[PDB]
Amino acid sequence: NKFNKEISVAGREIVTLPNLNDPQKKAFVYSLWDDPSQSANLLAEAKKLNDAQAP
Amino acid sequence: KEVQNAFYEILHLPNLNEEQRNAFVQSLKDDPSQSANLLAEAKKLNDAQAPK
Repeated sequence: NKFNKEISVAGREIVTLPNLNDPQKKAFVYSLWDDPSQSANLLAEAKKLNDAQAP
Repeated sequence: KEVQNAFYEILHLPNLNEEQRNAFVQSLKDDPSQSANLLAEAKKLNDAQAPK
């Protein structure tokens, strides 16, 4: 339950990061499902990528 | 990649609250064979909870 909640919360944040493109979001989310123990690292990577793609 | 795609689409649905989204993800994990039914249920709930 803990991991499913973690990936649900992290996944929701990832898909709502406004500067990511759809393939980037989908790739992070697929990685989340494949290895939920990486949720914090994937969220952090996604946020950094999002910030580098700011207008 | 059917289960992964359903997970992705569930996470994208804007009008689910956190408890509802978490519950769908848990159900997907518990029985991935039901991905299409769960996604359809989630979509229905999403549309019913559109801001009015």
